[PDB]
Amino acid sequence: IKPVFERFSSVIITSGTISPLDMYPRMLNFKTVLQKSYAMTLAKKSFLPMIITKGSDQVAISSRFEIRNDPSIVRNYGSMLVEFAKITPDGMVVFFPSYLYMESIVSMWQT
Amino acid sequence: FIKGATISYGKVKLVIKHNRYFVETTQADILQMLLNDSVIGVHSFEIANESVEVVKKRCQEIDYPVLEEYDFRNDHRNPDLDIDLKPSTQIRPYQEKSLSKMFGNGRARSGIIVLPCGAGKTLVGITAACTIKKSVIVLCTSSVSVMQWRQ
Amino acid sequence: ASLVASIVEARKKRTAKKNITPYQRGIIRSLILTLDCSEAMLEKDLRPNRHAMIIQYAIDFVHEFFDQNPISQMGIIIMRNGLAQLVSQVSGNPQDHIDALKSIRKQEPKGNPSLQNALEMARGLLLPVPAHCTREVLIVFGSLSTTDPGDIHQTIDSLVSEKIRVKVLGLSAQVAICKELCKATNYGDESFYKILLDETHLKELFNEAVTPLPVNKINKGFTLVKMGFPTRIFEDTPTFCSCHSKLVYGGYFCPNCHSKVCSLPTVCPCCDLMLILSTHLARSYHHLMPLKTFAEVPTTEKFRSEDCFSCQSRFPILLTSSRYRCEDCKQEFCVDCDVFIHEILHNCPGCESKPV
Ligand SMILES: Nc1ncnc2c1ncn2[C@@H]1O[C@H](COP(=O)(O)OP(=O)(O)O)[C@@H](O)[C@H]1O
Ligand code: BEF
Ligand SMILES: [Zn+2]
Ligand SMILES: [Zn+2]
Ligand SMILES: [Zn+2]
Ligand SMILES: [Zn+2]
Repeated sequence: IKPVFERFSSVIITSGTISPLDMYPRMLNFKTVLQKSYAMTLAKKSFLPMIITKGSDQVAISSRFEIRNDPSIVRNYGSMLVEFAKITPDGMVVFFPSYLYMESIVSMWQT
Repeated sequence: FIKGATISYGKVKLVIKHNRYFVETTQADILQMLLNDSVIGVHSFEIANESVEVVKKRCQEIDYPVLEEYDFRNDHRNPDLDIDLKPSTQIRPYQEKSLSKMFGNGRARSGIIVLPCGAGKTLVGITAACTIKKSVIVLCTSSVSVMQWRQ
Repeated sequence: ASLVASIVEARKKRTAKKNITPYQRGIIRSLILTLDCSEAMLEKDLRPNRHAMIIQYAIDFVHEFFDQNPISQMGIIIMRNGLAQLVSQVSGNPQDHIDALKSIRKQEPKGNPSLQNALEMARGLLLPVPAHCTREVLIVFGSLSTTDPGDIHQTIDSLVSEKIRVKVLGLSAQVAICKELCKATNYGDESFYKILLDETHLKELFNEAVTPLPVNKINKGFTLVKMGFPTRIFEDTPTFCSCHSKLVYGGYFCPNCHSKVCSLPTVCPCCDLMLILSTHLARSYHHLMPLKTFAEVPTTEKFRSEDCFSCQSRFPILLTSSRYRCEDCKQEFCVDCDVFIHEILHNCPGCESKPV
């Protein structure tokens, strides 16, 4: 990327989830005149970000690779998938850390 | 009525070390009171193990009663046991409420727990042992109960 | 401030009522009430259950619908086991629909819902309807998923081509098809898809649907409908009825063929001529000449009288004037009368009292 930042004078780097902004100048050797992130001024809350640390049984849930075939975690994630699918009106997207972890866990749910 | 008895708690602590009972106080002013008591006999002094039931009853009569608080977090001399409730366990709402009243301040308090017959008084004792993670002893006033208690 | 808090809330409530204009409305209506009876309706969010409350409110809706729309007809459909079940033919008899709903109240709901099946049945049931009537479909949807045999999009296009109108009342959340069905079927309007927020709010939604819907300017159809006014006759001996063929004391005599009928308003079984009474049309008059909303009088000016013109209730002295005046006749009214004059009555006493 060094030739790009030298051949061109003005370059704009924009994205929806580019944070923290201080790291990119460190990783890629370039300087910026200004770097900021805008916060949406939505009158009414439109998205509900929440974090789940344990299942309905109060047991911690994690996607650690070493315990992928964990009977307790698989059920907890399986319960989460089913319960959410019951209330989601139209569409639901599930993102897994890696294909192999998804490939193994999906097989566990099938059985 | 409330003023007289509500100010007594929280001035004298009883501690145990190497099977030796020490009446520990965090202020030096208490020495002029306890040591001068007719029945009795940061400063800490030893006391007979069998005499605990006597001083404790005396402590009720005198202004200041004693509280039995154990700082298991900072107690490293006593060996620890690694035991935790399995995922299949489900703590009922009332069980959590009882524990909160005991660990509200953060230091384990010795006391009594009253629950309906069959409500799970066994599990109440199990939770206390599991969370403390130290050597524990269980007394059950029966033989059939001991067998089922273990199971 | 607590008393003022109620006053300002009333002003905010009155804000919506300020904008009232005589929109053209189709008095003659043909409604197809669709109720969802599926596994998703067994939840306990509505006590005792969704099915029980919906049926109970359905009976109330039937009573209210025919009370204010005497010259309208209604039909009831239900979705069960992924199929559309017909429980009442389109008719002008309120008792028939209520009886059918009562029987439905016993059977437990099960299976999955099928909107396409329900809409297809509604389309067929509304095919034999005069062009001068307004075709409306009230769907009560509770499930978040739809299982259908064919393409729902094609049915929606067919519904638009047939000039049908669909109103959907949800229970849990928004459904993409319901929004599209309520949008494409209502000329892009997005106010015909409503989701209840609590038990009480559901009552208002059902009551709101009673009022005739306004007609679109481009969808303008003008025609003359032939009708008759039978004269009630009292007979000394019972005679057979032309509708049910049973012994009845008496009935109204049709002026076109003299055939007698049991109850009104109904289409004559012989000449197929709609028979009505003068009262039946009179009720729908308020929808044609709505009474202009009263505007609160500011406390800055001087009031006319200390008591209400129509009820002679002394206006409390108490910050905010407790008086509402009518622009047409300039007569102050208390808060109580305005609600009564705009919900029970539909004529301003002050305007009538003024001579000309
Ligand atoms: N959290 C729990 N989950 C399942 N069973 C429980 C639970 N708590 C208590 N029980 C059951 O309650 C019964 C009585 O327990 P026990 O400790 O003997 O009660 P108590 O000593 O209060 O009479 C036993 O069958 C025990 O397994
Ligand atoms: F109260 Be139990 F039966 F020990
Ligand atoms: Zn009859
Ligand atoms: Zn006739
Ligand atoms: Zn009045
Ligand atoms: Zn008036």
